[PDB]
Amino acid sequence: VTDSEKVAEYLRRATLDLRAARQRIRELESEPIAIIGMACRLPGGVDSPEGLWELVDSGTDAIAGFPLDRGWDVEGMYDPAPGKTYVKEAGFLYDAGEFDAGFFGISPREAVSMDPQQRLMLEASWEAFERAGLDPARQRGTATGVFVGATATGYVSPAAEVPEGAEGFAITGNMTAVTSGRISYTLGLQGPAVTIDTACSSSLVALHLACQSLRQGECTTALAGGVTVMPTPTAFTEFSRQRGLAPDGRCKSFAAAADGTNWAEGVAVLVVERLSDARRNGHRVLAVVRGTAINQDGASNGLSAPNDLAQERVIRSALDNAGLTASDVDAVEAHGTGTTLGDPIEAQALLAAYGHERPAHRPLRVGSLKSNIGHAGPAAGVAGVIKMVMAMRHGVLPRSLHIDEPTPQVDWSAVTLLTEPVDWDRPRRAGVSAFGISGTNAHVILEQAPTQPAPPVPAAPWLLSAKTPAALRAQARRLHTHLARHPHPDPTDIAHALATTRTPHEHRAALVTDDHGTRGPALAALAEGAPDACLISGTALSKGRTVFVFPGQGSQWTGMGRELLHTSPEFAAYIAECETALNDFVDWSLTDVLRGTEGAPGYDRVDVVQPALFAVMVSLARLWQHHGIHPDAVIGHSQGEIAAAHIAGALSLQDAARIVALRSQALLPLAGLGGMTSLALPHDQALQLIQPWGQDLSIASVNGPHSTVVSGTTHALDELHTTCDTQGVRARRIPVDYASHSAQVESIRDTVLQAATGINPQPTTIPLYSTVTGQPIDGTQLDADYWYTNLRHTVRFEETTRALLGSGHRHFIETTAHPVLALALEETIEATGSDARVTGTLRRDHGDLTQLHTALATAWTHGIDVDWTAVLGDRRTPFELPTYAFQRQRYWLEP
Amino acid sequence: DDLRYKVTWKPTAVADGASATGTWLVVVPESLAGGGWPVVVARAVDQAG
Amino acid sequence: ERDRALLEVVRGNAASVMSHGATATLEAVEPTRAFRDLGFDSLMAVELRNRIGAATGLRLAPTLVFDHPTPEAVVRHLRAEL
Ligand SMILES: *P(=O)(O)OCC(C)(C)[C@@H](O)C(=O)NCCC(=O)NCCS
Repeated sequence: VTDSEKVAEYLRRATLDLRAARQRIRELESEPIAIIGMACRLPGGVDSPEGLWELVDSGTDAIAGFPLDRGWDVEGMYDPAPGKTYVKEAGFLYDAGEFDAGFFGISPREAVSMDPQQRLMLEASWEAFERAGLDPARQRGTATGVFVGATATGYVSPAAEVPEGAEGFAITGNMTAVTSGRISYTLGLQGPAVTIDTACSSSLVALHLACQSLRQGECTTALAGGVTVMPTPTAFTEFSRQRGLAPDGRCKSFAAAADGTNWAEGVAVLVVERLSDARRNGHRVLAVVRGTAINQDGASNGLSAPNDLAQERVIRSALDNAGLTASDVDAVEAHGTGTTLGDPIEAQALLAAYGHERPAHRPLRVGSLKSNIGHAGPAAGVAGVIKMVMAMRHGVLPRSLHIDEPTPQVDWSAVTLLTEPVDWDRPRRAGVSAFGISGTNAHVILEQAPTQPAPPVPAAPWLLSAKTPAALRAQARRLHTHLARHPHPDPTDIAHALATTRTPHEHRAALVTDDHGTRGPALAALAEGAPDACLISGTALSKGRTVFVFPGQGSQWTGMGRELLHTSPEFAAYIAECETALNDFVDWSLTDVLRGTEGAPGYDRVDVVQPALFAVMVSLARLWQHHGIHPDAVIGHSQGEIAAAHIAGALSLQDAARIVALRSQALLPLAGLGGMTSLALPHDQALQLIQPWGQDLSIASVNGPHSTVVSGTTHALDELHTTCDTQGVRARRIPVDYASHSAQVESIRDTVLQAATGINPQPTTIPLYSTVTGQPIDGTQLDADYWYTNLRHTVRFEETTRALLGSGHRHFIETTAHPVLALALEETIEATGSDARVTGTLRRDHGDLTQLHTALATAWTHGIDVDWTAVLGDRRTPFELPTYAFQRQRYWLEP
Repeated sequence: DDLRYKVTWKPTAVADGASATGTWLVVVPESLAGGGWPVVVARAVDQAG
Repeated sequence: ERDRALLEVVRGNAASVMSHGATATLEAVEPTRAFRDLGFDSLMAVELRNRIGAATGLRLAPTLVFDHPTPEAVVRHLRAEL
């Protein structure tokens, strides 16, 4: 090759690596962070970000009288001088003492001893994770950061000989570091838990630190939040000595009537991560924090004074960090404290920084959340970003209250205030400022999230769960209310969101129906707890090993598996494999028998029903395994054991097909000689009842403590039926013309030995329980003599079920076309006093996808883990479900 | 002073509430006719279920 | 009958320690729920140790709340050495 073409490839490699390194630099310094979730509790009844949006958009003024349950001497501490205050109303969280101690594992002792800042912050973080489409329980072990802007407002009062009740927990319950630490401890997060003390700027500084941590790869996701609560009214008294609080309590932000600043409570948290990570993981992006900046003023006229130069510098630094021109943003969530000193300085800083070269028809629209709820304090910036996020989402800037006129202290003649709401070529961008009293100015820039199907599975279960039944009812009511205000949501998307993006709690319920006319009433009946046809409820077991159960005959009905053959492709594939295995050892096809094709034999014949039952059971068990329910044990019943022997891995498909087909064919001559009769009695009573007939009859199967099947000759069977009718015993004759598990099979014994010849047994992968021996059996021992004994010796289903329950097994999934042994299994379970729950797959005249999903939902409600991804899908459109319905209780410290 | 009392109006948090069930019987004076509160509360119970 | 009484005593002591003062949380201590899941620390652990030892007159290890996290496990442990 020439030298030129040789060096060309090296140049190409070099420039590609150069581009890769430059892109690495760009994503390592100027990476856009994605706000994937948020959660706020602010005064005025606001509990969700949507509550905040409807509050601020409506122009509601969320300032009301002081709380009366906090022990304050509210009638006495009002004086419009020495140690009193001249304000009688501010933004308060009257439910600040309300907290769900049990949900997070916290004790009432620790809860009352714990700062309400931590109590609010835990719930806010949990809701923020839930609103991001993330399951908080699945966040355990992840490198998730926690950055909280909080402060020691004083709830236990360490300087005052902390009370006897909160003794021992006044460090853990009140250190400001533990406010961030407890989130990670409860949620199991691994990223750093750092709390920031910066007075009225801590939350936005925490967002800055979270952004820097995520950009450096120290975290995968992060919690950037703030909290403010007022255990004592000192913040009003200390700031009343200087005329800093407004006389009426309204934060007249940037208004000519600006005369002070009223404080307020509130918690506000964001769950954020890298934008590329959000796109890769398929999380919904609410907004994009492009850049951030923080600095100081230092040379301010007094320590607690502002500085226009510092505010301009941080604004310009934030703009440069995001790589955005000042004219790019068309809105600012100014601090807007309302002070006479602070407002003109902030307005001058905004005018100098942002509005200097903007077009003559797009002024910068300035507003403040403080006019609505008052000064939140630490949680001010992280609430302002929520306000701007929802303003971008709804495409309208809400009005800022109490602006009778723009303040005359600044020359507006570029920038205009949001006196009334205003509506909105290029992405929407907005700034937020969190200037503090300690001089730490902060500023962030947010941008509109960038613009981002599968067929609907029928009868998609809707899953609900909660820690307690009352919480479950609250969850159902909340979901019903949410679905009422929605124009025709997609039910499969709701099913996916409920199954995947919400924790499975203890008390569970499910709604399985294929029509969008019963789900509403079912949700209601769940809400008031009434029963419903398409509703299932239960208490999931913490631990327990799973069992597959394979009964013998009886679980047959025409058309079984017909609907599943069309609807379910996995079941069709398994039936096809069974048919291919069976073809060589029989003179017809399984699919024709199941589909009821013309001329195919019916289920009356013994030789065709048993292979059909085997194939259906094996296919159903494999479908269960495909849905993620891998058995911990398998048990059978007569011919069903062969199917169990296939699922355990001891017998290949060909060997099991050979055994079942040849065994049934060798059982054909027994037809008409005798039959079975099921009578409900103990084993000893049946045994001593069959004594006069001697060898004619025998105990065919001990299904349960009060359910035994006896097999024998037709004449003796009728004689015993008449005797039971005389004795008033509920004896039922099974529809079978052949007396299996009786002496008659000896007549065909050698032929049975021919049925199992040539097989290749293997050790069991899954522990198989032989109903003949009554305990686990090695897989290699399944020889011809074993199968002959299975056909001949009495089944001991009750004994092996008792032994299996003794081994910690707690779930019994019948893989039949219709439950036949569920009664006996439940009888044994209640006899031994265990908490095991029995389930079935299909039911008579019910074999479509709806019944399959009903069985799966019942199993999940009983506590069996189910891979809902396979049932529903890998990824559907995101759906915003309501957060957890906490059952709160009052927790406050008394003097 | 051990036998002095008064009545006050404690503020409380806006409860989450629930959904209106079945039918609710609203009775109104005909002097008001369709004015303010009656129409609005009728609508409120309408969208409340 | 002894196991039921011991479980009742353990539940009562755990509820009393778990509450700052003064029924809702008395039933919140089911035999299956782990004590750590109920939010128990070293302080409440040693308090339960002292209370159970005083009730049974037996010197127990200072971590008889996480070595046997379920209350039923604690009942089994008490019934063992008694
Ligand atoms: P228990 O184990 O919950 O509490 C007992 C303890 C107070 C000794 C324990 O909390 C503890 O101090 N563990 C070690 C903590 C440590 O080494 N450093 C943290 C900063 S002192």
